[PDB]
Amino acid sequence: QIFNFSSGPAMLPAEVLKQAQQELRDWNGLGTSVMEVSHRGKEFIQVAEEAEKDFRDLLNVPSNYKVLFCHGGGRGQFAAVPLNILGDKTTADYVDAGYWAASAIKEAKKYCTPNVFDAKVTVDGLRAVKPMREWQLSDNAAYMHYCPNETIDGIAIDETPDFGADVVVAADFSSTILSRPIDVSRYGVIYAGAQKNIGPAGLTIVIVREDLLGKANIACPSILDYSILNDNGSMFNTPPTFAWYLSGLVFKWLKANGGVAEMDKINQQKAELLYGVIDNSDFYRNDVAKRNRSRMNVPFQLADSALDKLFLEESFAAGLHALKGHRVVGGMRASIYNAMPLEGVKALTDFMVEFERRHG
Amino acid sequence: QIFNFSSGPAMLPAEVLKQAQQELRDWNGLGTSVMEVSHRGKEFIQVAEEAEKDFRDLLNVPSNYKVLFCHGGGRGQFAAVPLNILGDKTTADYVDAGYWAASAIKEAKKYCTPNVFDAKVTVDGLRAVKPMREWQLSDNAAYMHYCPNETIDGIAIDETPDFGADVVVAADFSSTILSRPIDVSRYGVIYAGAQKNIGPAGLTIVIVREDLLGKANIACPSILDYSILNDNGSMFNTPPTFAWYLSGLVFKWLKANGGVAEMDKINQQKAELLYGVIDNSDFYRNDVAKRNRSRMNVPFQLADSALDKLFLEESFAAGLHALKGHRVVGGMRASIYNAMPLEGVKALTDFMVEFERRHG
Ligand SMILES: Cc1ncc(COP(=O)(O)O)c(CN[C@@](C)(CCC(=O)O)C(=O)O)c1O
Repeated sequence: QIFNFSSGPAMLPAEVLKQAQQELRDWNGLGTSVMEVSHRGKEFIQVAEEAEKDFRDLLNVPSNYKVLFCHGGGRGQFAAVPLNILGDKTTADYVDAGYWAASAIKEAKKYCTPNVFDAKVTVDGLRAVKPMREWQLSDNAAYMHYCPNETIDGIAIDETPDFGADVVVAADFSSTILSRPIDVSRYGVIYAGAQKNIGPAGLTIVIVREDLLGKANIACPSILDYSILNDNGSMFNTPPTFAWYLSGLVFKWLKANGGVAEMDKINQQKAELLYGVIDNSDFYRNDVAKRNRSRMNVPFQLADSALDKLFLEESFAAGLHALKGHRVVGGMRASIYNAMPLEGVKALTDFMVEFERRHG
Repeated sequence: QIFNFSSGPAMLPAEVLKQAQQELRDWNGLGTSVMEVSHRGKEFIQVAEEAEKDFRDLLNVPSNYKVLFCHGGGRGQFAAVPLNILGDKTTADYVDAGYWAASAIKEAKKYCTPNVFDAKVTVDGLRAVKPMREWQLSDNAAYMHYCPNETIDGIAIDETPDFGADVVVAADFSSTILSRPIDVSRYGVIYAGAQKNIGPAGLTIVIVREDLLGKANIACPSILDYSILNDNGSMFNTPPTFAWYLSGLVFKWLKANGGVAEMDKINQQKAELLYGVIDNSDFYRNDVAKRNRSRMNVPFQLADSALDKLFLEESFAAGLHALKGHRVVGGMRASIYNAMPLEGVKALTDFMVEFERRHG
């Protein structure tokens, strides 16, 4: 078997893919593909609603939150948030503690003067993040934005926000959503591209608190306008029908396997197994504090970088794909999302030990 | 067999879909799906480049035009064009002659004060469009916008633009591109959502003349910024990888079948067959002038609208799906894109005659 450690687009559940394949040309006895069906037809509309319903059950999303499905991916959202919830304030709080947290800030500059807070710190030579109670927010700010899971850095902030009514929290859960249960009520906006932990590329999920709607800037393209999307049930224009369909299958696969509570347990074992191998070895090394170690994305450097190529050739031949670290960082990176079975994180750890043994 | 006359998402070539199905879980002997592979990997990048190359060969797109692949669909473009090529001007020419031509104007209002030209005219009781030589353009206008093929109205403007080298033409080819050969050099911008005549929903193709780049409004979200997309090879952020892949298969299917010249030849005999049945019958009727009849979308009303329901039940049982007209116009509508074979069109005309001979 092959185990894909790509970070996005990512590996999808084998069952989900085995089904999509089978009914690719004859979905629902219709004799056509879901891709060929009109988005307005009752057949698809049922898929779309069921999709949202399952999603709400999974995260316990309360009635006062709208769940939208749009184009653009995560970066489209770096623009959408400012365009939608900035209202008429001229600033917003942005917490930088990683590559993605920073990218969001760069886009935000187009629409306002963002107050940046550098939450990055180094403790015991290990990369960590300042606790929320130490974050500097401003008074005038329309909202505060931050990223709970840096895909490149392997940094995670699991702390639950506790700023109080006055503050609106916007977060980028692209690479962590559905990995652990979260209290949605603490947030104002939660967005996430599907290509990492949900489904395929092309679709993006957004969770907005209803009272935040109706403030959109006139300049906001209608396809990004939260109010427009909500009023049309995420069907203002033709949506990524196939992507929405697969997401639906994934959501079902999740409920079928115990929901996010069970996923959280499994994700915990997978992370511990891997991080256990890295810490106990001299050959491999991760430089992130225990308190901030992501369970989704795990970057690691080799003691001898001259072996990087050989590690990649041998890991690939062993059926372990996409282990190369991000471009701007080098090293290695194993992304172990919900779809990645513990059995797979084991195959990787088995290989890593065997490599260290005969090359280390 | 089943013949899907949906107007978007539309029917895809049977070969293209068979293939996509076969290698759904093991694409390129990789043992993974194209959906699970990263867009930064060499495997996909080769698909993406090959995709663009085939597309350029098909339409003979000269070196001074960039070909972009983005999110948002056609309605994302109603915003993108104004945001990108409006430059430092405050007004643009917009030619209304249909639902889509009008929708574009509606979005444009967000970014400027558009000069609208009503090209709609009724000749002999038949709906027609004023010839381009009679179109009123303004002096200060940053560009002129129009839609050569109204999907809902069944109106088509095949006339080749010939205004001043000073005039910049932007067009919405969503439902007609690749149906007949066109002289790209006449246009400044050509955009089109893939769900109609190319591939699946989620992807959008744009053809921009290079000298038009670098004018983008600061407010334009980066994912829509033509310059940003060009600089990153349409890979600024994760793109709709599966959609891009299918489009590639379609482009190959086209070259394999004779290119746009052969398609034009077949599309002509599909249109003539159908319009021949409608004109020669008293039961069915299309009210569009021969000079403006779309060969892609063919709307038709029944003489007795009380039979609409029965026409739909019987046509569906006969394996002819999605024949219902649009909500706004009512009636019926057969969309016969490139993927729709002549055998499929004949099957429809055979049915229409039979139905008449039994209820008319
Ligand atoms: C000619 C044309 N331009 C733009 C669009 C909008 O496409 P997206 O919704 O942004 O992908 C379309 C769409 N035509 C549809 C599919 C509209 C259906 C609907 O009610 O939304 C059609 O069936 O005509 C164009 O045709």
